[PDB]
Amino acid sequence: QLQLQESGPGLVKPSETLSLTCTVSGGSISSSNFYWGWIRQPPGKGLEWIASITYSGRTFYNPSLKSRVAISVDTSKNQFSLKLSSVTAADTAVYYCARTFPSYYDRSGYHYLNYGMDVWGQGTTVTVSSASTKGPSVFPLAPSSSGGTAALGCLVKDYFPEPVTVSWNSGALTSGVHTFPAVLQSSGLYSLSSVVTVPSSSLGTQTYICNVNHKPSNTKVDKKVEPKSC
Amino acid sequence: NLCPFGEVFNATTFPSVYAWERKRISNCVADYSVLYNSTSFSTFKCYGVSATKLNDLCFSNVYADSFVVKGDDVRQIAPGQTGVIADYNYKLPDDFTGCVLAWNTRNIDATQTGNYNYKYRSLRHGKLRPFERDISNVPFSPDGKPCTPPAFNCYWPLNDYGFYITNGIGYQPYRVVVLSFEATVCGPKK
Amino acid sequence: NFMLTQPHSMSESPGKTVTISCTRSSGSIASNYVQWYQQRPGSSPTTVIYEDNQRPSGVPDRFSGSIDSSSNSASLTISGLKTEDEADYYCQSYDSSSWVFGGGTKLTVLGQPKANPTVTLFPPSSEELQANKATLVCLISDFYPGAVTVAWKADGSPVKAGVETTKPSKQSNNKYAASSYLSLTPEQWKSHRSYSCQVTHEGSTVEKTVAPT
Ligand SMILES: *[C@@H]1O[C@H](CO)[C@@H](O[C@@H]2O[C@H](CO)[C@@H](O)[C@H](O)[C@H]2NC(C)=O)[C@H](O)[C@H]1NC(C)=O
Repeated sequence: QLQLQESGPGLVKPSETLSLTCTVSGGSISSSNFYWGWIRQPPGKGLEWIASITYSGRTFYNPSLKSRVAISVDTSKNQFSLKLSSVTAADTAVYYCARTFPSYYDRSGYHYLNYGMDVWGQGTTVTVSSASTKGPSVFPLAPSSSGGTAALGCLVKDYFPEPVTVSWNSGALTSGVHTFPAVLQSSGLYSLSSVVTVPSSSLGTQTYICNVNHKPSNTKVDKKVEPKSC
Repeated sequence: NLCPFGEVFNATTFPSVYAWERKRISNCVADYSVLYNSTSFSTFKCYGVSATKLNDLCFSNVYADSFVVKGDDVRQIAPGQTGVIADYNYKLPDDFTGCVLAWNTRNIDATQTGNYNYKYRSLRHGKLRPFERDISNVPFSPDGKPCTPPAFNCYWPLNDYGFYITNGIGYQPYRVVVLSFEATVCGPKK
Repeated sequence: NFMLTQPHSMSESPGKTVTISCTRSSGSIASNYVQWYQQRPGSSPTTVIYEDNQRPSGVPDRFSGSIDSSSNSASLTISGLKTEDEADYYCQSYDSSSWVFGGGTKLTVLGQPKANPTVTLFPPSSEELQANKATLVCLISDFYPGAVTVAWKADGSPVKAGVETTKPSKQSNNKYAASSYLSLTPEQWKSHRSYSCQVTHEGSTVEKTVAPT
């Protein structure tokens, strides 16, 4: 029940400094056995280790990133945090803050430390691009004639960068919800649509609201979806 | 006087992990060659403190903590692993300065016939805070739907290891000893 | 330092065991510990083997790890492989410079249903036409195998641009999902009676059609 949570900027502009922070929940960051570090995965490529730190201050870096990485601990706010400076366009990735297995001295005193990740985080998507953020344009996708159980939605037009998250009825509605991937358009921007297959018989009783949270523009939109007049 | 390590290690019945026991080790001198090169120890790992530099150190106390889990369940005695041996029975803390030891005891704690003495709580109400215990076998209702109204639902909290000399290593008894550290217990060569 | 060369893709039918052979290039294998992470699509990784062979809690029993030191290699082995395990898999080890991850083994199990899609086509709503845009939305869920061709119509004749189709992702019920978008003006939506989304999966076009008000 130690849980790791990433809080991140979404956009870092090119050859600036990525400002990342991992919020730790269910343990102490001042815990000497545990190393705490970051793993990235650029999209469609594989995983990669970046750095790790404990609150000895002892730090091991990837030496192909050691010129550009500083990783730092803030114990009063329970967090550890990553600076990645001098960013190329191929530093676009999903960054995973992570705890290691606990560091031990074995039979013969050989100190195994910082060696594989244990609790993973949720990720936050870091996008390196030159142009700036656009918040989405949320439109309801109303039902009509349904195939015995009706289906309704939220088109989330035109945003940069990913992710929007979309819940439904503020988290009440789980069953029938299937949120799709987002297209990469002709114009740099993204569009997804979230669907929920509802009951056919509830559309003048029951109140259906999608909840598009684009955190890279502070957009929540809690858009209501009601039917049509054919 | 002298510190009683062997008087936890070589004892001829251990506890279970539901009702594990502790023996305070105090005002004495503690030797660590006996712990370094005993090579029956199939898992022997020390967190924050080096086993080969325990000879050269002082501690306020040593607390021995001893039980039997099955041989699959031994790696649950680590800082920050979950599952019922960690969650409901012997939760090691994250800031544990100590050692975790185990050794294979299939020869001594497993009969052909069926050794059912050694036990494990698989079912509890909330998770267990570190260095805490529930010896009680008050029979575990499914969290609110109570037990003893007339035998409706309580799945009993303890289950038990049936240990056999004719299983593989997943279902084999491992005596597991934890020697937690914490200036009246020190070494030789120190 | 070293590399960890996984096979990029593997297949094995349900039930009978698979093995992912992650080979370390220079430096011998069991000097350092091997950990395996399962990543499913759209998901976090989860550690499933650690310290060459040991299992965390919640990881099924069939997930066994070993070290194969003849070809200097490291093996994740899954007996009884259910359709749960369609996932990426990554060995990771280290030396006295950094950690080297593996390249990903894309495990897929091949004896699974051939499902033609369930296509839900949406018209551009009134709240979008008054912003003076239109985007039809073709919503192609629950299919297998995971490629479709999504063609469009302008009454009876096709539409050759304005289409922004996705590339299919895997759903977490282990079938597939793709969307396709048809951005427009509001006049072009209103000046045909019928815009159709034709979704051809294994020669079985499932088509859907709308109309203006
Ligand atoms: C547990 O008991 C065994 C024997 O039953 C002890 O083993 C002996 O250890 C001494 C240590 O100097 C050796 O000289 C002997 O050769 C060992 N004998 C055998 C038969 O193994 C062992 O030390 C005891 N363990 C602890 C921790 O006290």
